[PDB]
Amino acid sequence: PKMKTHRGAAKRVKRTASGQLKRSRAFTSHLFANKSTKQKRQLRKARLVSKSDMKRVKQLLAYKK
Amino acid sequence: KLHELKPAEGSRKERNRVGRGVATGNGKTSGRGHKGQKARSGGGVRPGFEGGQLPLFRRLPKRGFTNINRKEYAIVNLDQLNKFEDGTEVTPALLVESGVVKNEKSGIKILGNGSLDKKLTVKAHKF
Amino acid sequence: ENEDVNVELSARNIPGVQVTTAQGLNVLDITNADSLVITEAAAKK
RNA sequence: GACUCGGUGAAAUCAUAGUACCUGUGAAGAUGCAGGUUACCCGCGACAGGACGGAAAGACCCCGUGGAGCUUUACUGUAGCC
RNA sequence: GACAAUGGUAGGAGAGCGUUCUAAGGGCGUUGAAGCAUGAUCGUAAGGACAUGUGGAGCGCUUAGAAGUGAGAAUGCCGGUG
RNA sequence: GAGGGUAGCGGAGAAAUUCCAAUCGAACCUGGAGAUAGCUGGUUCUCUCCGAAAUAGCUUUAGGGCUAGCCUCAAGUGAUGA
RNA sequence: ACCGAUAGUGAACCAGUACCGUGAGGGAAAGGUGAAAAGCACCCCGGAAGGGGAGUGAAAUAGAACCUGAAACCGUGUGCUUACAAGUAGUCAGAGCCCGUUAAUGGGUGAUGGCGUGCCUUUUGUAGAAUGAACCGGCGAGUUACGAUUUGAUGCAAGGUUAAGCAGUAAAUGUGGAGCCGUAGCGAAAGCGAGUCUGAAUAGGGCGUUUAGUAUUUGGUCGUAGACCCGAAACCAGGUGAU
RNA sequence: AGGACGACAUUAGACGAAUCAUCUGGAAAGAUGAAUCAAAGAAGGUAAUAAUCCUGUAGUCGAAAAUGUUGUCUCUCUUGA
Ligand SMILES: [Mg+2]
Ligand SMILES: [Mg+2]
Ligand SMILES: [Mg+2]
Ligand SMILES: [Mg+2]
Ligand SMILES: [Mg+2]
Ligand SMILES: [Mg+2]
Ligand SMILES: [Mg+2]
Ligand SMILES: [Mg+2]
Ligand SMILES: [Mg+2]
Ligand SMILES: [Mg+2]
Ligand SMILES: [Mg+2]
Ligand SMILES: [Mg+2]
Ligand SMILES: [Mg+2]
Ligand SMILES: [Mg+2]
Ligand SMILES: [Mg+2]
Ligand SMILES: [Mg+2]
Ligand SMILES: [Mg+2]
Ligand SMILES: [Mg+2]
Ligand SMILES: [Mg+2]
Ligand SMILES: [Mg+2]
Ligand SMILES: [Mg+2]
Ligand SMILES: [Mg+2]
Ligand SMILES: [Mg+2]
Ligand SMILES: [Mg+2]
Ligand SMILES: [Mg+2]
Ligand SMILES: [Mg+2]
Ligand SMILES: [Mg+2]
Ligand SMILES: [Mn+2]
Ligand SMILES: [Mn+2]
Ligand SMILES: [Mn+2]
Ligand SMILES: [Mn+2]
Ligand SMILES: [Mn+2]
Ligand SMILES: [Mn+2]
Ligand SMILES: [Mn+2]
Ligand SMILES: [Mn+2]
Ligand SMILES: [Mn+2]
Ligand SMILES: [Mn+2]
Ligand SMILES: [Mn+2]
Ligand SMILES: [Mn+2]
Ligand SMILES: [Mn+2]
Ligand SMILES: [Mn+2]
Ligand SMILES: [Mn+2]
Ligand SMILES: [Mn+2]
Ligand SMILES: [Mn+2]
Ligand SMILES: [Mn+2]
Ligand SMILES: [Mn+2]
Ligand SMILES: [Mn+2]
Ligand SMILES: [Mn+2]
Ligand SMILES: [Mn+2]
Ligand SMILES: [Mn+2]
Ligand SMILES: [Mn+2]
Ligand SMILES: [Mn+2]
Ligand SMILES: [Mn+2]
Ligand SMILES: [Mn+2]
Ligand SMILES: [Mn+2]
Ligand SMILES: [Mn+2]
Ligand SMILES: [Mn+2]
Ligand SMILES: [Mn+2]
Ligand SMILES: [Mn+2]
Ligand SMILES: [Mn+2]
Ligand SMILES: [Mn+2]
Ligand SMILES: [Mn+2]
Ligand SMILES: [Mn+2]
Ligand SMILES: [Mn+2]
Ligand SMILES: [Mn+2]
Ligand SMILES: [Mn+2]
Ligand SMILES: [Mn+2]
Ligand SMILES: [Mn+2]
Ligand SMILES: [Mn+2]
Ligand SMILES: [Mn+2]
Ligand SMILES: [Mn+2]
Ligand SMILES: [Mn+2]
Ligand SMILES: [Mn+2]
Ligand SMILES: [Mn+2]
Ligand SMILES: [Mn+2]
Ligand SMILES: [Mn+2]
Ligand SMILES: [Mn+2]
Ligand SMILES: [Mn+2]
Ligand SMILES: [Mn+2]
Ligand SMILES: [Mn+2]
Ligand SMILES: [Mn+2]
Repeated sequence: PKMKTHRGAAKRVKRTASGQLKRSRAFTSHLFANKSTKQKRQLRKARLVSKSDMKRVKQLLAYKK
Repeated sequence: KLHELKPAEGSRKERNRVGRGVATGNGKTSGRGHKGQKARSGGGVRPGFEGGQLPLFRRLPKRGFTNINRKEYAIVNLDQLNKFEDGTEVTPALLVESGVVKNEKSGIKILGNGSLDKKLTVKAHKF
Repeated sequence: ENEDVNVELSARNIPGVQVTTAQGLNVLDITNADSLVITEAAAKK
């Protein structure tokens, strides 16, 4: 059987790069006005899946790009 | 030489047989070295993802073909029985420059930085 | 032309298009009609 | 009944066994370790201190995001009824 | 030729021994195959030969391929016998 | 006594969780079935080189797990290490 | 390149049979004389069984519970040794006695001296009085498929490569270029493009540019499968039972 | 929408090629010395391992009947743009 793609992650990954998974970022939903405007503006810009986690999540997005 | 064969050196290695004597006769020692030992790959005991999701996907997406077209000294195009594009959904012609020959390009949606050079040696545009 | 099926040894005979790596390795000699050898030379290129 | 003879002839257990005691030692209660003490080799009839004796993967206690049975103003439901 | 390194559980890496089947090559075998028994034999190990007795059909060697490929423990299963 | 009836989400019970073919807080048999078992037990040839950890962080987590840390193998960097 | 009598069907043999249960239902064990029955006329001890001869046979030291006939276990004979000694049974040292080999600084035994608490598991730590095994034999656990990733090997290379399907001898191979991956990336997207995104910005900053892939395959590992093996108390579904 | 003619097939079967001597031995197919066949050197059997000893194999014929099976007549049915 073909490995299934964890489509719940794929709805939040975006591959591209030279193999790196792109981003999406936390605390970005609701409940503002407790984060700083500094925290607010900076969590807006996106950052990759970490080396240590790509070690763990490597299998699920095997079909992304 | 059918009785004195030999595989290419470097291919082929004797597979590892665990559990067959005391040059290793095991795997781990307790916990999940139980048969069909779990942990989901992912399921690290608290979220893992659960952190944002950004999505869509729609329709129309072209198929690129960069100006590395050192073809003939002229002639028309889209003819890709020639060894260039294949599996095309459209055909944009992009850059990475070297319009070293003069010809007449033809495909749908040409890139401006490209077509500035294609038309600066022989002129060429189409749908 | 192969009612030599029944010779001890030496009893593979096939068109130069049914040719296989076994014989040609197995067999320690090989004998060829021309045109047969031409038909190989055509395809091999 | 046991016990002696004739007849017939099991079993639970059992790592291998040439299987002493003291004071110690040590997974902190030793036939088997140390240091002494004691003891010729092999039966039989007896007795139960020890072999943490045999028997049953501790019913107590805890644990497992085990089970089942039971209760209710636990939740979610449903046979039925107004 | 000197000179260094070489304790080791989980565990990583490496090189190998043997078992059955296949392929090709090259062989042994009723003037006695496998198996079994015995030996004071050889190799760093897994392991390999040789001699004799037994036995009365078969079997090895080289190279490569493939595996139901290696047992001392599971209150393991089955048999036999303590 | 003889012939009968009530059957397991059921039956019977002068009532004890009592009986339903020699253990009934829910009979037996066959199937789903290799239920599931973060638990215990077991896991078979040899030599050679290296060689841990029992900590941190989070965890309906606490004898389980994930990432880090420490092991190995391989590439690479190339004095950054002591 | 499936088993070869504990394997392979439960069943190589008169197996759904002995056997067990009221029933539904569960369910074994057990193959092999020899080329040929020539299956031991005859004498002998014995009621017989069984046996010594004589015989058939290449062989019965193949004689029927019959090819081979391991080990545990049981016995007969006996070369060295043993009744003042405290012993995980060996190891190292070693006289005496007996023997004579795959002939090699030999073999058997062993007065006596030194040393010395089995193995497995599990453990911070087990001689452990924690667990397991009466012994001997056989059987008995990391597999395969399909995906993923990585390494190694080989072919081509800015390309690489086929799937079904036809053809073929259940091949190899010929065919088949739908298809997949690669040559371009960036953005949620419209989209622009060696650059794009955010941005008001031709500031800065993210990802990318400067060049190598791809197909098969040995190995490692993961995923899907029972997925290394054995083990529940239980749950559901159909049935079978008030002797 | 049901039945009359002769090809093949299924269900019994037949033909089918070519070896001798010796040594060992209980027995020859083994070894060895000379041969032969082959559209047949697949396999099993025979006192040990056999292309030439037997059953066979390649190959060739073969069916009273019975089904099955079709080519083709008939057979129906036909009005077609
Ligand atoms: Mg994209
Ligand atoms: Mg992030
Ligand atoms: Mg032929
Ligand atoms: Mg009395
Ligand atoms: Mg024992
Ligand atoms: Mg005593
Ligand atoms: Mg009780
Ligand atoms: Mg209690
Ligand atoms: Mg509890
Ligand atoms: Mg003889
Ligand atoms: Mg009761
Ligand atoms: Mg019953
Ligand atoms: Mg029950
Ligand atoms: Mg701790
Ligand atoms: Mg410490
Ligand atoms: Mg008589
Ligand atoms: Mg025999
Ligand atoms: Mg014996
Ligand atoms: Mg403890
Ligand atoms: Mg013990
Ligand atoms: Mg190149
Ligand atoms: Mg930029
Ligand atoms: Mg940049
Ligand atoms: Mg039910
Ligand atoms: Mg003879
Ligand atoms: Mg001859
Ligand atoms: Mg024979
Ligand atoms: Mn999806
Ligand atoms: Mn997501
Ligand atoms: Mn929002
Ligand atoms: Mn804050
Ligand atoms: Mn290996
Ligand atoms: Mn264990
Ligand atoms: Mn573990
Ligand atoms: Mn495991
Ligand atoms: Mn399991
Ligand atoms: Mn008596
Ligand atoms: Mn100790
Ligand atoms: Mn003490
Ligand atoms: Mn007594
Ligand atoms: Mn008493
Ligand atoms: Mn317990
Ligand atoms: Mn070492
Ligand atoms: Mn050292
Ligand atoms: Mn290890
Ligand atoms: Mn390894
Ligand atoms: Mn040989
Ligand atoms: Mn064999
Ligand atoms: Mn096995
Ligand atoms: Mn038994
Ligand atoms: Mn009552
Ligand atoms: Mn009862
Ligand atoms: Mn199921
Ligand atoms: Mn189970
Ligand atoms: Mn070391
Ligand atoms: Mn632990
Ligand atoms: Mn290095
Ligand atoms: Mn420095
Ligand atoms: Mn047997
Ligand atoms: Mn009965
Ligand atoms: Mn017979
Ligand atoms: Mn008699
Ligand atoms: Mn005779
Ligand atoms: Mn017997
Ligand atoms: Mn016998
Ligand atoms: Mn004395
Ligand atoms: Mn004495
Ligand atoms: Mn003492
Ligand atoms: Mn001693
Ligand atoms: Mn001592
Ligand atoms: Mn072990
Ligand atoms: Mn004890
Ligand atoms: Mn225990
Ligand atoms: Mn025990
Ligand atoms: Mn055993
Ligand atoms: Mn892992
Ligand atoms: Mn696995
Ligand atoms: Mn004939
Ligand atoms: Mn003939
Ligand atoms: Mn003859
Ligand atoms: Mn024929």
